[PDB]
Parts: sequence; structure tokens; C-alpha cells
Amino acid sequence: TRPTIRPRNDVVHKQLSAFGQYVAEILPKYVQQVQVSCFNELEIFIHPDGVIPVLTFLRDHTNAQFKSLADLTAVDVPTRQNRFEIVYNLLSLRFNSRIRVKTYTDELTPIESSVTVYKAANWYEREIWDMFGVFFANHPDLRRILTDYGFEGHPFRKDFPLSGYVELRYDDEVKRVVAEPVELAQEFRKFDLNSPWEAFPAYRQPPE
Amino acid sequence: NLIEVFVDGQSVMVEPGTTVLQACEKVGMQIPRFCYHERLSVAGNCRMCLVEIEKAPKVVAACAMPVMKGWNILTNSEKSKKAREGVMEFLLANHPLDCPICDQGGECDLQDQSMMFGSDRSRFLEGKRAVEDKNIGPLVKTIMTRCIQCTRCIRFASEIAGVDDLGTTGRGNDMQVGTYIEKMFMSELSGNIIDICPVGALTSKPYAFTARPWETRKTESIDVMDAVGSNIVVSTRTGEVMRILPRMHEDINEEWISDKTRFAYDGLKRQRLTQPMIRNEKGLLTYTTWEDALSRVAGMLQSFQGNDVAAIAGGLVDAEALVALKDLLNRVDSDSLCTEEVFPTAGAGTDLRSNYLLNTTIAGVEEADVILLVGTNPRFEAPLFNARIRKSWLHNDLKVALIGSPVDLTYRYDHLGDSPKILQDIASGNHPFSQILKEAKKPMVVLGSSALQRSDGTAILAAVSNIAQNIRLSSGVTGDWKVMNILHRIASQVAALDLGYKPGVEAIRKNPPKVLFLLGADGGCITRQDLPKDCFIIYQGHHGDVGAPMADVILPGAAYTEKSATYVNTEGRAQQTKVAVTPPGLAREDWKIIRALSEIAGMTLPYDTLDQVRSRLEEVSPNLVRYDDVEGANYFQQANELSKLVNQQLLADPLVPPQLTIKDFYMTDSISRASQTMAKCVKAVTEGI
Amino acid sequence: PTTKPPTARKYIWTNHKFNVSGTPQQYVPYSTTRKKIQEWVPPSTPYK
Amino acid sequence: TSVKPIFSRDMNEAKRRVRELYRAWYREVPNTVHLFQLDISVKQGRDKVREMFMKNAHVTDPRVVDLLVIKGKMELEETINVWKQRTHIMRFFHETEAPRPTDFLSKFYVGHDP
Amino acid sequence: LGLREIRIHLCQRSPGSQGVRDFIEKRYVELKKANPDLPILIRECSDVQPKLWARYAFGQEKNVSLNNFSADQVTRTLENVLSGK
Amino acid sequence: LIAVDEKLDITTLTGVPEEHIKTRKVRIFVPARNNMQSGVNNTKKWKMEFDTRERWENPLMGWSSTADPLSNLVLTFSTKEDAVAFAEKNGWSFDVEERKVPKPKSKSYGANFSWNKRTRVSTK
Amino acid sequence: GVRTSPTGEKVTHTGQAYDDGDYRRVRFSDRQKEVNENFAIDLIAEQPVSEVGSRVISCDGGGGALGHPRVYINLDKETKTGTCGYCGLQFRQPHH
Ligand code: SF4
Ligand code: SF4
Ligand code: FES
Ligand SMILES: [Mg+2]
Ligand SMILES: [Zn+2]
Repeated sequence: TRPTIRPRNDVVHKQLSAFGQYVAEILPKYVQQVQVSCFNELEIFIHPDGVIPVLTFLRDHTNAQFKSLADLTAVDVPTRQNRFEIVYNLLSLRFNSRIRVKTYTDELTPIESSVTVYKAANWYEREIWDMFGVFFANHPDLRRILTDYGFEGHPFRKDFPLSGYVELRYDDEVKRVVAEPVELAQEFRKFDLNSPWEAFPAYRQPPE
Repeated sequence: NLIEVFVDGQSVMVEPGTTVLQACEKVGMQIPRFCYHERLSVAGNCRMCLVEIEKAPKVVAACAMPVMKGWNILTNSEKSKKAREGVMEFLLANHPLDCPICDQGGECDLQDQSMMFGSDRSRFLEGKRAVEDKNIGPLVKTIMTRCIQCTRCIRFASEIAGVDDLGTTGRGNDMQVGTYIEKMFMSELSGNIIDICPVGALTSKPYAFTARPWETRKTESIDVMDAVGSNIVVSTRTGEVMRILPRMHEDINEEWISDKTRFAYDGLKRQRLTQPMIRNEKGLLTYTTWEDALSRVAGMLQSFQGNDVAAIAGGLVDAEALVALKDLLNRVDSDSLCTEEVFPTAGAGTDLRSNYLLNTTIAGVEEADVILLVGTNPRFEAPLFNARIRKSWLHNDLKVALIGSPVDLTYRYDHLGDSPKILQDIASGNHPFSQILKEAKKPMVVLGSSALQRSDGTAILAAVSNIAQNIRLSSGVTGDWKVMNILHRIASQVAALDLGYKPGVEAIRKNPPKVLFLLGADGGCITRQDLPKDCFIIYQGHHGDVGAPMADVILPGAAYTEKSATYVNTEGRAQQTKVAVTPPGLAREDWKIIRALSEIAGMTLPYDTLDQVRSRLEEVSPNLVRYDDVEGANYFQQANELSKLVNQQLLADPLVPPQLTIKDFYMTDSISRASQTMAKCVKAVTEGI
Repeated sequence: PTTKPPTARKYIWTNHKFNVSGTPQQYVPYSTTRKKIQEWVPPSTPYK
Repeated sequence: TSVKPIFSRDMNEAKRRVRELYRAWYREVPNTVHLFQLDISVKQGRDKVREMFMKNAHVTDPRVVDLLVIKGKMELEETINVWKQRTHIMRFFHETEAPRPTDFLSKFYVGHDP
Repeated sequence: LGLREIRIHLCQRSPGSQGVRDFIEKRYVELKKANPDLPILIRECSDVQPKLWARYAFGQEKNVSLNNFSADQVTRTLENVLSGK
Repeated sequence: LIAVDEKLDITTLTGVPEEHIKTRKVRIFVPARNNMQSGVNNTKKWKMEFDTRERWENPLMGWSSTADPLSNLVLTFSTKEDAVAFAEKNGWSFDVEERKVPKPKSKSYGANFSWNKRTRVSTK
Repeated sequence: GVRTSPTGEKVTHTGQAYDDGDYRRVRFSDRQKEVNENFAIDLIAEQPVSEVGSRVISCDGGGGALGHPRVYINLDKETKTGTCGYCGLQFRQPHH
């Protein structure tokens, strides 16, 4: 029975693989790669300029009715040339399925806004811009959403310090809240927790 | 040629004699281990490295089994996993539940390998074994209930340290590791048994209970206690130095550090200089401000000039500080710059680096065939150099000959008298060792710099250079092998000689100065007895040992753990110490202090940042900014020709090294003298028990 | 507690104290660790 | 290597956009001073706008200039719509920050800063 | 006017330092013997041109490029510094 | 698609203060293996960390205070070239340390029982 | 076993006591200093020594799962008492 191990769904794995081949054949111009995770989650890696065609197909196609945009976020990987990774999660209610579309960009490369396909993309792209600095070209209203007014820098980048650079306090001389360089009574204590022994041999990388 | 083996179906070419563990290391797989250490011999008793061969029905010890042609190694097979689980089950079945009160804590190999390869449950329903704890000195704390009988300390003791006082007594489950008598394992390489013990059986006593591995921040710096230039890691916690650990460098350090390096970090917390000090109307030292102290020093510097200005550099000074002080003293046309260590200036002197450097690198000792030590005690002057010599001796039948005092090295050597008359005899060719050197393919002559401190250091240098020249003439002239070698015992000596400081204080003795800058000079070579009356002394340093008591103005500076600095070891390699903590109190960086003093005096130095100071260092000597490089030109012919022209007479005194015992090793410099752990070690080795 | 009295220990407070904030008996924080660095003490005797 | 442009193609159109943004900011300072009841002068506000523009005068990449003018337009529309308060407008001036010493001797006296 | 020290920086492998290396090999010993009290420090460069720094009194230093110089040219340049012309 | 003959420089866009842009030197290096353990899984990725700044003792409770925002910031890169490119485009100074890998070693169990060599062990 | 410093300030079990010239004693003016009167070292010294006729004894701190992890103390060194270090409890084989 193996009660401590999650059961696997080969039927769903095969269905997702077949649909991945289907979409890859239908859109060869932009689809760069297709993967299926072992917990049955389809993933498509496309060219950054194929966002609008791929999303429009996945929304309007009869066999792919992904009418709902579940989420839209970014992942920062500084070791890559195109550090920012834009991730779209789509939900198909007609077929009761979920799909993921992943593209890449850097600081100075705009990404076409998908507000014309999904309306939630408006606030999702505003948050992505506010937190990472990724610019979306045709956005009806692109501005900060979460950070303070006049905040400098994008907090969610990996190179942004955890406590930031400035702090706020009330200064009685000027009778207003003032911003001053950060200074902590107790410094955040960094812990080195990585064990020096490899845990999962299945993910071992070549020594190169 | 290389043979082809397979690891998990992946082909890899390995040299004959390669073991399964090394083949897996080449393919990128690290087999678990407890008794196997790459620097020690192969034991094959912990049985944790058992792996399955595809067609062999029996598991093999990967650390000791050579690979055969066409062998498929199944590292992650079911049999291998079951073997690992069983071995871990036995080890943990007999192990005690001491993890929370154990200094090994979060950096234990038993814990990590249990979490990665062992089971998560215990079937042991019996009573555990308790073992009496031994006592092997004030440095290593033994809680031997945690020993897993892996025999790493025994093999290390014997092979590396040349001390055979560790072993296993009894047999069966009651086998115990110890001395069997109340004997202290006191040696210059004793903390490495603390490092290599995979469990908390051997732990550091000064570091006991203070911190945990996950809290500490690691700063990669180098060692300044001796001239080897060992690479270390400083473990700090909330801006306080907590521990010193070795850092691998196969050409210098090779995973080992000396006990003085490891356990003298607690001298940085005592007798520290934290505020500038002047003298009041009563002549007593009182705290003052940087502006006032620097104004007084600048006034004296403006009042005096010429050869009436001297500087004495100590043993823990950096290249940036040395070059800043040199420029400051050259601003006033003054030139009484000196180091508190003597090197023969006759002939080539400090002009050629291949005259005071260790030309044959430390890694080059392993390639030598015959080595001759003159007037040195490498077991205490440079413990890692002696360790490398011992390793070469053991693994290549290296013939070691020592001229002078019969110090107890950790290996058998041919003793040659105690007088430099033998040194002259070898050069002439009467001694049989001349024939041994002639027939040797790779000879080496290492002259200790402590022997150059005598009144006839120039004569000794000329004699050893003549020996090297005779070797060159008789043997092959062709080849890049370098015979002449000089071994230093002061960290800053090589950097000062490269920058252009005059070695020794003979110049200052000849011309008494009116202004004296003691830059970390705690050796006591020159005092107010030698100085003229009412001489003005500015002592810039971080510990108050001699210069601070006898100084007029005291300027607190930064320690090596507290400043970013450059140090050149005995073989000419330059390494930069990084910042671990910040100087206490009002202490500042040394070159910054010198630059501020120059600015106040009006002769402002042209550098304001570390990059600019290092550009100045590059201008004076580019080898001080080429860090990892050790290659250099050879000018032995020129040095020998310049040495031959003027010669003197050798004294009729025995060559006695300044350090003859481990207590003399323990007390060498200001940090060691301020250390409490070193005091405990001295008391233990003197009074015993 | 009349039916089931608590276990008696020698270190338990005999007199209970209420919240003493705003009173002279209030808790005041301080560091319980010694000084990390000892500074050098210059000699009390003159020189030269 | 050819890269996708945000705007302006070459540098001339980027400079044109910079000048447009500068005009928009210049014509907004009196309104900002009047609405926010700032105690500063209009000349001080114009000089601060000039200073903020000048600290990016070393940029020679058209895409970076385009992003700079985009962020400038954002922070201008925050000021026009009174989304910012007097707090942020005065944060532009650092009126409470103590003057940091800049000479080597003063930096040496105060602490261990480079 | 009063020369204090001389520093000769030559790369041990670059072609441009071939003349300077030959000067050290066959001419340095005689030069040093004539000036026993003059500090003539020979050092090593990595990829820059060879240099001849001359530290005079009161911390004034003049640098002369020795790139692609022959042994004779190095000798003439060095003897100009010692003489003062 | 425009062509730019310029070096990448996003210092004006990162929002970092000029002090922490100019006066900072990062250290690119492969972490040294901890000598207390034989594992080598923490010596495979390059790291970028900033220089240590001043830490003082809080007057109250004696805690460890700081004024350096980039004290705890450590970045992981898969390649020295990637780390150098990131540091260059962010504008900080950098010092690079070459990776140190242990040299191959010839291990032989039979050498412990040599007939005439010094490698013979006196104990097991 | 509380002890008083020469400045009139009580000394804690860790030896903490502000110096005479330390300005930080002002925080205790018109207020008090939080010092715990019970000294663990003194109490554990006041505890007696248990004698058991076995080479190896086991200590779990009392209470079973409410104590500390079980450890084994080897009572072979006749010149000292074997101390369980979780609870600082001394055991000793019956001599004489
Ligand atoms: S040696 Fe390791 S397993 Fe044993 S008590 Fe210590 S931390 Fe635990
Ligand atoms: S004390 Fe440590 S190194 Fe020695 S045999 Fe026991 S576990 Fe191994
Ligand atoms: S590592 Fe091979 S048996 Fe111990
Ligand atoms: Mg250990
Ligand atoms: Zn107990």
C-alpha cells in the first residue's frame, strides 16, 4: 500500500503529455519546450514575444478553453542572462484542467501586456512591474500598486536587501514623518543551513 | 594507460590503482564515509562505503577496492542502500544521546549521513555503552562515549604528527581509543585531530559550548602567526571572533593548521589598545583624541627630519601600512626604515627576491630527493613546512640531514655536528654529504632565518650559497629546479624586504634617531637605552606589550582579523586577509592612520582608498598585487657572484635555534603572549599532567 | 487547589506579585553578559 | 547585437522625451507648492527638479533613458493627483538628514567608513 | 639631485622585456659592485611595459619606460640616472 | 530592433544609493568546504557577498546593531562569468577568487604493509 | 546566593555587574534591577551524591518523558563522581 507515498496518476500524465504535443504542434513558431511534472502539471516554455498569440489560442481554442487566468507572477534568477521569468497559470473549467506558460525577460526588455486577453492581467502586471521592474508595453495604467509612493527600487529582486535602504520615523523638528537610512538595533542573523551531503541523487547535475 | 569503468552506466576513464570511491568522485558521486580521509591512509573498518558491483554478489569497500576493467558500480542500488542503513543502524545503536550538549551539534557527519543514508527509526531495545573519558591536555576535550572507533586520530597522529601515543586498547565492543596512561597529546598539530574526528569525541576546549555552526559567519582570510601563510576561515558571531578553522590550499596549508594559529585567536580580546594615548605632566599615559594625538605627532614630524627619523616594523604589519609609512618617512627625506629582523645586506641583499625567498615552493618539497636544513627548527618555526617535509619523507624516502642542534623532529634525520665548520666542509667537498648532494638528482638547502640573527649571518649565507653553487656546477645546469632556500619565521619580513625596508635595526643603532615610529614593534630590539635622551616615540599597534609601555604617543590600530591587508609568505606568495570584525573602540586601519597623520603634518599622501594604496603597492612591487602567483625569476648566479666578493669569518659557536621546546613554540609573538589558552598550554607542558 | 494542591518546590515564589508596571518595582532590562574586550592598562610608574 | 527598443529608437528621441518630461515637471512646481502648502520657494522646487534630472545625465543607453522618463512620468502623475503627501515631497529634500562629512580626515575621525 | 633608490620592473616572459632580462643576466653584477650602497631593486611585472623608477630625495619619483629596449639602451638610460643627465 | 554600442549599466534603475553603489566591493568565490565535515555539496556554486562593515553593541540588552543594508545579502551563481557579468551590470566593484579543487591522490591499501618502504603502518 | 558589588548593585548568577564609572546604571535609578535569587549552581551543589553498585548507570532526569534524554554514566574513575550533564547529577560507585 505504501501509506507514506503519494499515489500517481498515469492517466492524467498521459493526457497532459498528449495535450502538450498537441499545442506544440499547433504553435511551432513560439513554443520552445514542453514538460510534464511527475505530479501532473503541464508546463510550456515559449518565446517572450509569443505571449499574446499563445494566450489567445489557449483561451479561444475549442479544445483549449482556458477562460480563467489563475495567477501571473515573476521569478528572479540572477545567474541567467534573462533573469526574470514570467509565469502564467491558466484554468480550463470546460475540461477541468490547469496549464502553465513560462517566458523570459530582462530589465530592459518590455513584455507585451495581456490585458487584452485577460482582465486580471492589469493588476497582476502592475504588481509584477512594481516588484521586479519588468515593463509591460501596452498597459492601460502602469504604476506602483503595493510599494509606498516614491519608493525607489524593486523589492522582490534577489539583489534587494531584506530590510531595504530607508526607514520612517516622526521628526518633531519638521513636524512630519521623515525617511532616513536604515539602522537596526539587532541585525538580522543569517543562518547557513545547507547540509554538505547530497540529498536527492535523481537531481544530481553533471560535474562539467 | 587509463582503464574504462562505469558508474551507474556512465563511462569514465581512471588511472590504474584508482579506487571505487575515487571513480565515483570523478563522476560526481560522493559515497558516504566515516574512516576514509584522503590525507590519511586507508583503514576500511567503518564499513559505511560499501557499494554493489553489478555482477559481484558481494558488496565491496569503495575506499579500499581498486576498480577493474569494465566494472559497473551501482552507487544508488537497493543492496547499497540496505548496507548503508545497516551500518548506520549499528553506529547509532551504540551511540549516546548527547546531540544537544555536543559541540559537534549541527556540523556532525554522523547526523548528516544518518539523515541522508540511514533509517529514521531505532530497533535497539537494549542498554547502551558508557566509556570513561580520558585527558590529553588543555586543548582537546575528550568525551569518548561518542567515539565510533574510526581510527582517524591514530592514523593522523602517527603518519602526520610523528607521534605514536594514540592507539586502541582492548578488543571487541570494549575497544577504546586512548593513551592507556595519563599522557598529554601535546604537539604543534594537535587541533587537526579535533577537525578530523567525525563525531564529538574530540572537541576544542577553548571553543567549548560557545556557539553553534549555523550561527557563525565564515570569513575567508589567511594566517599571520607564522610565515607559512596558512589559509584559514574565521567564524564570527554578532561581530565577535568565535573560531579559527583550516581552509584547503594544497600548495600552502593542505587542510592543516598549527596549534598557535588555531588557539591564539583569544589573544585578540585582551590587552587591546582602543584609544589614542598621550603623556600628561606626570609622565603617565592618559586617553586623548585622534586630533590631539595626530597633531602632536605631526608637530614632531615637522620639527625633525633627515636621518633623525626612524621606523621599526614588527611581525604583524601589512604591506599597505609598510608602504604608507615608507612614503611618509620619505616625504621628510628621512630613511631610517627598518624591520625588527636581520638579513645579510652584503652582496645582493634585498635587491633580488630569489635571495631571501623560499625558491623551492612548499609543494616542491614533495619532489626533492635530498634536503639539508641549516640552523633551523622547522617543527616550531614553520610547523606546516615540517609537516610537508615529514609527508615527503614518508612517501618518497626523502633523506633529511640537519646541521646543528639535534632538535627532536618528527622523523629520522642524519645529524651533522653543531658548528658551521661542517657547513664550510660540505662546500669544500671533504664531507661525505657533499658526495650525497652531488649524486642526488634533486637537492635542496634550507637555511633558517633564525640562524641569520647571529653576528655572522653573512658568513653563513655565503657558505650555503657556495654549497648551492657547488651543487649547480657538479650537477646539471639545465632545469628549473631551485636549490637555494631561505625559511622565514616572521609574516611581514618578506613584504618589508620587497618594499625596500632595510633588514635589521643596525642602521638605527648606527644613527640614533630623534623620532621613532614603532609600527607593531614589540620585539624589544631597541629601547630608550639605545635611543638618545628625550627621543619621541610613536607606537602604532594593537596590543600593549613593550612599545606601548615605553612609548610617548600610542596609536591604536587594527588586527589581522579586523583589517583588510596583504601578507607575503616565505615562498613569495601574496595573500590578502579579509575583514572579519571591526577594530575595537577608536582603533583605526594602519594605513588610514598614517595617511591622516601625513595630512595633518601637511605632507599629504596621494592615496585615499584601499584601491589607490594597492595601486601604490603595485608601483613599488607588482608581485604584491599579483596574489595567487608564486612563479618568479631565478638570480642565484648574480646573488652568489655578489656574495663571493666580500667574505668574513664564521664564529665558533653552536647553531642553537631560538625555539627548542613546545613552550618556546607556544610563546612567540604579542597575540600569543596576550592569549590565555597559550598560557594554559605552557603551564601544562612545563608542569606536566 | 484545595482538593489537588500543586507540587511543592523549594524555588517557587511564596508571595505572588501582580503586574508591577508603572511602579518602582517594575522590570528594567539589562545585558547579562560580561565585557567582550579587555583594554590595556598603562603602567602607573613613570619612564625614561 | 540588435535589441528590442522600448521607445525613441536612437538617442535623439530619448532626449526629446526627456525635454517633454522636464517641461511637464517645470510647469507643475507652482501648483505643487500651492496645493501641498510647502514652506519652500518655487525656485527651490525648480532647482530640486533640475538636480534630480541632472543626476542621470551620464546615461548613454536609450532604453535606460526611456525607463527613467517612464518612472519620472509615474512620479509626476502621483504628484498631480495628490496621491503623494507633503511627507514624500519633503522626502525629496532630505531636510532632516545630518550633513555627512566627505573629507578623508573627517571620515577618519567619525568612524571606519571608507 | 640626490638619488635614493632605483627600481627595475621587468616581465620575465614578455618579448618586450628581453633586453632588460639580458641586462640583468650579464650587466647587473658590475653595476651593483660599483654602487654598493645604492638600493637597486629588481622586481617582476605581469603584462605592463618594463619600468625604471628612480626615487630621489624628498619622495620625488621619475619613471622611464624600458619597453623594447636593448641591453645597451638600458645601460645608457641607467647611467644617465646615476650621473644626473 | 536598435543596436547599441554600450555596456549594460542599470545602476540608475536599481534604486541603490550612490554610497552603496560606489563604495562596495563584492567577493566572487566558491565557498570553502567546512573542515568539520567531509561533505562537498556546498562547494559547487559560486557566491557573491559584500564586504563586512561595522557592527556595534546596542546600549540596551547588548544586541548586535548594524547600519549596512547589504550585510546579509548573498547571491548564488552557477558560473564565474555569470557572477562577474551580474556585478558589472549592477556597478559594484568585485574581486574574483579562482576555484580550488583537490588534486588527484593515489590511495593504496596495500602500501600499509610494505616490505622495505616507510609507508608501513605500526597499527590498524 | 546573591552577592553585592562594591557599587551597591547586586550581582547576577552570570557575574553581571555594571562598573562604578558605567553610565548605564542610571536606568536603575528610581527603579530596581531584576535579579533571580535562586542560584542553580548552588542548588545543584547542595544536591547529594547517589551511590549505585554498577559500572554504568542511567539518568533520565526523573519523570520519564518529562525529564531529559536518557544518558549512561560510566562509574570507573574512582577519583571523581560521574556527572549526568543534562541535569548535573553526580553518581558514584560505593568505595571502601
Ligand atoms: S557526535 Fe554527532 S551524533 Fe554523536 S552526540 Fe554529537 S552531534 Fe550527536
Ligand atoms: S576519537 Fe574520533 S577520530 Fe579517533 S577513532 Fe574515535 S571517532 Fe575516530
Ligand atoms: S569509508 Fe570505507 S570502510 Fe570506512
Ligand atoms: Mg570534531
Ligand atoms: Zn540527568
